[PDB]
Amino acid sequence: VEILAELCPSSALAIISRWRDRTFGNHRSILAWTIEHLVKKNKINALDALPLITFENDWHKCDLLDSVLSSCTDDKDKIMAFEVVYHYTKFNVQNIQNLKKLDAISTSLGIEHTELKERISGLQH
Amino acid sequence: ANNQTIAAITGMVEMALIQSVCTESESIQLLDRYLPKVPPYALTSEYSKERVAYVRAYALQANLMGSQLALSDLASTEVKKELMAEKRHGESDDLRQLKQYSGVLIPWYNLWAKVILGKTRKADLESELSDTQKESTAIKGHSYSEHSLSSNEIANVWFDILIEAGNVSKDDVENIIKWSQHKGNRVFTP
Amino acid sequence: LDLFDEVLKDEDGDGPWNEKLSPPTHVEDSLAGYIWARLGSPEAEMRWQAAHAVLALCRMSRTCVIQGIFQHAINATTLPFCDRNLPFYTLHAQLWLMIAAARVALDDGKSLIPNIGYFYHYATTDQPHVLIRHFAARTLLALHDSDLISIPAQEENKLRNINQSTTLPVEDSYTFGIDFGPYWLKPLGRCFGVSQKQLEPEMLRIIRDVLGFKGSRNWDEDERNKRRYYQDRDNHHSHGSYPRVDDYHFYLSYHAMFMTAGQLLATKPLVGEDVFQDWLRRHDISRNDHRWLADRRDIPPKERSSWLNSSSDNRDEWLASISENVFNETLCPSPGLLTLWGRWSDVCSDRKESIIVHSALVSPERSLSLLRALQTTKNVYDYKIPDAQLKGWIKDIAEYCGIDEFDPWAGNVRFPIPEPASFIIDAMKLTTDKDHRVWYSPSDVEPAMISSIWGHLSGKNDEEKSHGYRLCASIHFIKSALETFNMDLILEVDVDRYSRNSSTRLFLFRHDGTIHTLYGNYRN
Amino acid sequence: SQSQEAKNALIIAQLKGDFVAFLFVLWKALNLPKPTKCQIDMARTLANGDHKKFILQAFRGIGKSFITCAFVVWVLWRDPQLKVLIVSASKERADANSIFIKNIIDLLPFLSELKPRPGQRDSVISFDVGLAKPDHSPSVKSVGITGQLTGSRADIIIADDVEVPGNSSTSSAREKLWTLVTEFAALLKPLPTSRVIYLGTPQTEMTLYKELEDNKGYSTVIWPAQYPRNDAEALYYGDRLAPMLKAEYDEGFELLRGQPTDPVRFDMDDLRERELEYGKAGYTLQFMLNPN
Ligand SMILES: Nc1ncnc2c1ncn2[C@@H]1O[C@H](COP(=O)(O)OP(=O)(O)OP(=O)(O)O)[C@@H](O)[C@H]1O
Ligand SMILES: [Mg+2]
Repeated sequence: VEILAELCPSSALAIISRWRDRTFGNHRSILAWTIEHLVKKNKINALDALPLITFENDWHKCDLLDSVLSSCTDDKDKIMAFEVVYHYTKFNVQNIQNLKKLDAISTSLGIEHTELKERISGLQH
Repeated sequence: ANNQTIAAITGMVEMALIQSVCTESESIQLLDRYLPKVPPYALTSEYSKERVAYVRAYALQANLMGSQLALSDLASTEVKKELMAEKRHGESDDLRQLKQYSGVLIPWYNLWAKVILGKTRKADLESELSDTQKESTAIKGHSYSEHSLSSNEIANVWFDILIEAGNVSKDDVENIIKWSQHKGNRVFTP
Repeated sequence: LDLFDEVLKDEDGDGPWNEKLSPPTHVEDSLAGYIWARLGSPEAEMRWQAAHAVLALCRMSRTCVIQGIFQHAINATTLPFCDRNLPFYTLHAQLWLMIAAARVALDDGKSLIPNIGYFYHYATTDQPHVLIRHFAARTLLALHDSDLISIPAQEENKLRNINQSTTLPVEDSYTFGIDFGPYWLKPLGRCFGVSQKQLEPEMLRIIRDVLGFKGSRNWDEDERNKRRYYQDRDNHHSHGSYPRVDDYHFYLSYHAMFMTAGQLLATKPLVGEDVFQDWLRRHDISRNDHRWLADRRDIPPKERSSWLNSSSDNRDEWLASISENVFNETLCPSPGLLTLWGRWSDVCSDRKESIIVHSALVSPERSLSLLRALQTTKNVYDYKIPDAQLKGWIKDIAEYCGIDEFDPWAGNVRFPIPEPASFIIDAMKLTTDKDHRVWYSPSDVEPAMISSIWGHLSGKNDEEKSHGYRLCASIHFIKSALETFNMDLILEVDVDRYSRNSSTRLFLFRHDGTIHTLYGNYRN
Repeated sequence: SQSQEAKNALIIAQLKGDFVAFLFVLWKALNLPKPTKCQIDMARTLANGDHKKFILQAFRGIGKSFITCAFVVWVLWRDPQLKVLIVSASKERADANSIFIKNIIDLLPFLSELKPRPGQRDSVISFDVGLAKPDHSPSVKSVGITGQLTGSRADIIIADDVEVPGNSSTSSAREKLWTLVTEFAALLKPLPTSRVIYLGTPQTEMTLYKELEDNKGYSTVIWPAQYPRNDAEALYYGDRLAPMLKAEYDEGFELLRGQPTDPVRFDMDDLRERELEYGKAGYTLQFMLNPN
């Protein structure tokens, strides 16, 4: 999957879309692998790739958010990115190492989620 | 598992009978020494290697004593008591297994044993065969699976009955070929 | 790569190379094409995920991908992103694109301006498909209300009346089965006094000539059914229920019904003050304020201490030895706050607890009799503390639901969660937000009441987990309410326990700040 | 003069004495053709008070809902003090049932006496007949399975095909539904005359209509669409088949093979297209009631 995505992006996005009609490989996380490898090799912009997390896969969301924070200088964009990631992460369980990273990024942006404080304190054991 | 003793003993008995080397009392004594009295496990597992040998051996022992084999002979205690009940709507799964995997073969091996002993001959074979093919199918019920082994077994016992009867013809085998063409009548390459 | 030419057959992959499989040049067109192909999926959850993806794109400045999506929508492209052998559901993709746009336009719709000419193509009465007209008009009016565009007054008057019954002064073997006919076509025909046999000939014309199918009704006309992609009866339905997976005959009948309905408004008067809207809203999203159910979901509340500490206890006694302690947690989640209404369950690997709470108002002198009267009983299921003198106070959750019940991100919630009856809101001058989450007094800074709901949408062959809903209020508010309605408060709690592989009490609250039971009194 | 009064008295006694005549009168009033043989047998079996824990199984489209409505309206026509509970799959169905009950009450002449008195509580969810006293529980209550079951006691309980693909597709759904069905028995009043009835059609391999029989001790009767299709299919039910069908099939067992049980409504060519709409498994599940 990674070599095919790296060799020609526009062809790979069509091919993996036809595979899902054929149900070839529906037990694997193909889309996450393809998108993250294209982000790493600088062939697609991170702000284009971030909204795809609404499709349920084994994403590494903090790596995508870090790629967004390291790339764009506009103060609006990182605020919006944090909002989107936080909302579509909120409802299912997480370990403390994720929550503390999100808290630190929130302190850097200049927002103080008491909700995040309480939800991380409730697991501090 | 796959203790080969029953098949070897049965083959020896068949060979001794067909050459008129031994008496029937000797055969009864020898089969009685080896057949278990309680029914063995393999009668209700469709992939146990032993099943066909036991079915053949019990049918031959039954026909040597002038009987005909029935389902109640192979049955264990619980299902025998079930077959002595009357007011039943139910039917246990370990009974349907014995009907599905062993029951359909009882009409065939009785005719096979009758031909072996010389009690049924070429001059009236077809009336038996056309009856037997009915009598099996009434027991058969719903073969909803395409993976049934029973067609492959029935073809073998049918061909053996023809070859043992004598003076076969091309059309007789072509009947087996024609029967194989319907759905579910699968015959494997060996 | 040519070492494989002696074993590659046809029907390996898509088949031999043909130029119609060529991908687009820019990457963003391919990403837009992936999302476009997922909008047309036969499974509902994927369509809702793609709708959320489009909504997430429009809340950013992501111009190129959005313009790519609308370009694919205009051209109705199928093949480079779809299998050559399986049919594609175009109209589902267009309908869910309208559903996404209608929600984008409510908050900040500016991103929709450069493609405005798309919506004008569908918001006219010479387009016979009812729902697509409906959502296109809802998008245009929402942009008009936000002062992003300006619409002339007669055009506004036409758009606001798009499905009015204006025309008041005025062989094939295909069959509609044992469930689609009687439960889907008959209620439509009942609006005009027409039986479904009289309206089948228009449906057959629409199927054979517009949608273009020309086969028979047999179950093996669908390739996905022949190859056994559907499993465990996902595509079965009955008594007007929706399926989980849309098979091909259902797709055809579903769109043919809405194209049939558009002709009857143009030719025939209806029979009774408007019956058509009450039919149409059966096939719409669940909320009257055009928001989604996904906006109502909250995270689970913090756990009760007795649950954590009692998790270690041995099981058989735990099913039989409910302490009094748990009830003190149920009435008071946190200091200064009381539970007014609620019903929920808490789940672990071996055990589950169920909790129910009720509250009502009773005349001050008669309350002292009613406290003894309710507890002296043979049974507690044969009578009920009521809801909107013993008098009701709160109205309970609604039962009805819309088509967004299959959205994975809405955890099977229902929107009208409990709230006070109208006269309490009027007399106490309360105000609230757009989702009725928090209520404020006209005189204090702290909230009067807080409501919440939580849960998950269950998949196949999976465990249950914790869910429920709750309403809570501050003590100051209920004291003021009791001093101005001049009443005493009676409330009741059930706790029950079950295994995985009831104890009932009542409390009476009085405005001097005291709680009374048959057995004892408690204070702050 | 007197002859018509004698006719009126005899007819109004007879209709309270015979369910089948009441069905004929009602179906003439609805302008529907005469009830078929299976419908008569189903109504007659339902009317007998000796079945206390009872399940009836029948193929799709036979007429279960109309029979249920005529039953409950006839029952309250004979005794207006009874408490009746109607449980259905969903809100839409419960509303349709209650509306149809009101339509039957208004359609026939004499049943107009059952119209409620001031203080009506003439709601769509629950209501009283006029001859009932002011009382805690209502005469008729109609509810969906997810709705408000709690808060009353019932004398007669009717279940109108609760198990549905829309509510039994997941493990959680089946477990919830199993809890609700196995909780109804506490609602029933403990007088000797109380009774509960299920009507429905199995939808899956697991069906609660079998669970209630194998453990809880209920009794069931079955009407298949056509006479048994082979010997082994016939061997599936001997105690379960309706007495008319078994009584015929013991005798003409070769000519009756596969013949339709109700040719007045369902000919062979009308059953064949059902076997084209659905696979042979689906047809056997829904019309022969033999889950494989
Ligand atoms: N003898 C008859 N002749 C003609 N039409 C009839 C007859 N009996 C009933 N019907 C009509 O056919 C339908 C059968 O009733 P109904 O749909 O309630 O059956 P059902 O058993 O509840 O159905 P299902 O299994 O689909 O839920 C009704 O519309 C009824 O008016
Ligand atoms: Mg019905």
